[PDB]
Amino acid sequence: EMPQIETRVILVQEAGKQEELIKALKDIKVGFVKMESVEEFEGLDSPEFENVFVVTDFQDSVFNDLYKADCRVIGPPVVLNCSQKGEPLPFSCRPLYCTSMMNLVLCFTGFRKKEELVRLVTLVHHMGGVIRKDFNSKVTHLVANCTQGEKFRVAVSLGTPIMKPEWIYKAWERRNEQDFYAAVDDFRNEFKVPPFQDCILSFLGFSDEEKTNMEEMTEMQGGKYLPLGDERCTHLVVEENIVKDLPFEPSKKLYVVKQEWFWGSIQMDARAGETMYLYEK
Repeated sequence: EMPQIETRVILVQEAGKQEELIKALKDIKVGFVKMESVEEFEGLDSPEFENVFVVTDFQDSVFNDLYKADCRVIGPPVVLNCSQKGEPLPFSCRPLYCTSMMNLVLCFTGFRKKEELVRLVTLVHHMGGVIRKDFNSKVTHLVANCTQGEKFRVAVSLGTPIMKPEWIYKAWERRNEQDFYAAVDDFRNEFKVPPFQDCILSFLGFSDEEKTNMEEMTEMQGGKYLPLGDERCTHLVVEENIVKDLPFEPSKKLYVVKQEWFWGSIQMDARAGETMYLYEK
């Protein structure tokens, strides 16, 4: 314990009414008080306690209120969960609604709009994950991301989960779910980046059955495919064998891979490092 004083929960507005809650505070020997108005705030400064305010929903008005006062805020879920798992109040620099994303470490690549980033960044925080400027080992459960990228490239080579922004929002929706944690395999799965995102493909040296099976798969691994030779292709795959050589010519930034890169990427469940399959001879 670093604050040298007994902790006390304030139940803010309609939180006061929520029942299972009180029973939980009582359940974990923590004293509460209630508060309906932001004027009542003044008389809550008490030498006897450090105050933790429970808010029912960020953001009621009262939320950006308490924030502005720099005080310690939390969501109902954080509490019940302490009574359920027989815990003590957790601490963090920031408001904490629940605990879905305790204690992952996230990282972002390919975001061009500030507003949205922040929104994500807040949500994680509430949940409450942390973020890292720089991609390293400590990065948990997560690169939140849009497909081309230098840390994406890395994250691939490490086998650390790459996630769609939707992961977060769809996780924040389950904020009031009891034993819900957002790194669980299945939920992670629904929301990872599909091996072929922002990918458009074409095939060479293949059976109209083999091929038309691949096409089927590509659209299914989140990719899109196009009739050969289009300029809007990202990569193009070959039978490195059967093709002793080639019919068309590419653009600089189009890819010319070997058969394996395709299944590699799928057995991997993540886009794969192209440099390794680049075509020669």
